[PDB]
Amino acid sequence: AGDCLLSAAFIAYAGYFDQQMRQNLFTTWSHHLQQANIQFRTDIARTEYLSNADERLRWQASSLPADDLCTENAIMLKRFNRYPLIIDPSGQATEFIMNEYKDRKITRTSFLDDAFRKNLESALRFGNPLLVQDVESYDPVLNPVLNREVRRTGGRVLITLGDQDIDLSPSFVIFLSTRDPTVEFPPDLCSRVTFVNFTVTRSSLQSQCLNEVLKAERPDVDEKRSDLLKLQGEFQLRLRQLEKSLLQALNEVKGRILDDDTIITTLENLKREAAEVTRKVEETDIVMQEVETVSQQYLPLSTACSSIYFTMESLKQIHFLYQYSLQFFLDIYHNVLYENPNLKGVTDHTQRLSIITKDLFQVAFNRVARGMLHQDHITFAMLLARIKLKGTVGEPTYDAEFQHFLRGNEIVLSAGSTPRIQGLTVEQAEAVVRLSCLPAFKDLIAKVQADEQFGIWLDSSSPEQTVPYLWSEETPATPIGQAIHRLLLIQAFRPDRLLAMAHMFVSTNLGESFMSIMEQPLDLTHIVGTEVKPNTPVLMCSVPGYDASGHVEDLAAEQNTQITSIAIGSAEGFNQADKAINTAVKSGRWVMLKNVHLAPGWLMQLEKKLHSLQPHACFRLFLTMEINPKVPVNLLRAGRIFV
Amino acid sequence: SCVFVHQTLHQANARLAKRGGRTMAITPRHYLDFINHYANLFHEKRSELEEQQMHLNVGLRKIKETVDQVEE
Repeated sequence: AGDCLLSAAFIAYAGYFDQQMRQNLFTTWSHHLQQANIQFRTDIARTEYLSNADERLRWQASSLPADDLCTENAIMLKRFNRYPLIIDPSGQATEFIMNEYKDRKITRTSFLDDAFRKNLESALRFGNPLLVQDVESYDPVLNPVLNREVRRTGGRVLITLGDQDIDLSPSFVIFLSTRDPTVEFPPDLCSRVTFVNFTVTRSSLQSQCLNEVLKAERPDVDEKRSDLLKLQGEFQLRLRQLEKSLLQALNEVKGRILDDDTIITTLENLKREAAEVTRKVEETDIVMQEVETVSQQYLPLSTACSSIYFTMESLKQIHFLYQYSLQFFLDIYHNVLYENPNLKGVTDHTQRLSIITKDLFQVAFNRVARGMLHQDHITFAMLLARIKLKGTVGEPTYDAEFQHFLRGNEIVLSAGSTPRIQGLTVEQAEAVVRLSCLPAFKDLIAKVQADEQFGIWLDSSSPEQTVPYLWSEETPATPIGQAIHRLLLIQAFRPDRLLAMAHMFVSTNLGESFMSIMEQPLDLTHIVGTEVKPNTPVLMCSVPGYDASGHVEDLAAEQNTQITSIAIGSAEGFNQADKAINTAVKSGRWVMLKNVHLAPGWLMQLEKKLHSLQPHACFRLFLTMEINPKVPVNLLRAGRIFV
Repeated sequence: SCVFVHQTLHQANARLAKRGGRTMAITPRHYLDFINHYANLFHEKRSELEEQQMHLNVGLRKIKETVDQVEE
């Protein structure tokens, strides 16, 4: 009774809140039930109570992310009373629904589409699951069906739509989806439909990456972790069916008054199977250091992955061209765990985790920086360096040092606060007195006064290479601590070398060859060969005064691939591009679109068409473009950027 | 307990609104949906578990029959 109460409370409610809020609500309900002694089982999980093994495996085959939030969302999607409203900024929910309902030939439809009403009536007549990818422009014709106003006239279930009456089919289900996670809805909407949030929060992506690394790397020990998954699987099934077969043979009303009844010995096998289930539960108890450890060894990896991806999202603030989706980071993750030559000859597991995280950082940087201006490469490199520094456990967190390094200029000074140090300019003196606020730099002015090599170092071409020892610390510092302290010194002293010393700091953090790939030109042949999907177009966004056609032409010629190059100048260009792409989808040849920035709406239409299309594996779409804000954000999110 | 669940959902919505995050109104229609889901889940799980329980009780009565058999 209590377990069903909690299950239904979680099903009807908690459909919009994130993982932390859902857990808080569940904890509050469980605490209240405990106070009233409503006996509810605690060992069971919400993801398991309402789900079956066959359904879970079908969802896995239907490409359900392993995150427990997504499993709960699938559970709510399966059983409901009001038609769900899915919010999927990632975009995984739409493909999950399509794969799940492919057998029922679910038809896609958009509210903006004029044929939406025709698709709706077709779904009602035939009884087909229907999906609408946009509901922000809500059309109120669904108010009656959402309210389920049904009139039972004769043997007919009849729905009043507008001024027409349409027969209803029980098999018909309508699914509402929104791409925007920031949209607000009128209260009638949240009253009429239930919410199924698919927003990928920090905890959500953290758990997803943890499960992905558990499955991909450590695969037979992923089955050692799934010893918990099999304890009540193919294991307890044998116990229960052995009990029921024993019941089948228990009294067949045969051999009455017979001293021969060895069938009792099969209860020994019953006890052995029950003991197998219970001892696998005790293996889940051994998870006090078994699977909790398989999880916590990769916990830094998953935390770093979440931090990396949210840095990747928030990178859109510094420039309109830096638009990256979940699928891009997931492709990065798959390329790190799979098809990685660095682990071909590597078997040790801790070292495999170490090389995996190193290659994760390296591949993430080498994939992001290709579509990033050269003036911003050091920014993302420093962000990744900070992420790795936080991840590693030995080093101090260095919050105060980084906070000062970022917010020194906000500190207010006075005319008398500057002691007018000889050999230093006024702005330099302000920097000295400001940075002396740090406890490690309190005696800095004395070091300025005492030192005599300051004159040559301050005026040297590259002071960052030979920064002297000024900060005073009672204990020897880590190389990273020395690097950040010298970075602060360079910022306060010779800000012109700040970028170079940032390069050195990233080198100390993430390896001396972290940027070594950047100096080399783009290896377009490998990028277009593998690691890119045929559906995803290649974006070559060049600044004014430069074209990217030559590099892709050389690529096509050297691969001996026939490529159709067309320019976007007018409607004739539109028709030629459409015909070329339609031919190349099935033939597999390459097609180039030049100066695509001229038509933003046509670009949006092309993105929408590309999503629906099914390109051949050899198909590659190159969109050379000018870097202007007129380009739709959706294409940038749905394509690989190369600046 | 169900009433308290609804009240805490309202309180959580109010707290989320105070924090500044996006919130959606909770209507008594949500309470009706919760009660209906509770009814459906209770019926289904009780049906399955008690069918198995009835099988087990019939088995126990048959065990008593076998006890009588060994008795005579």
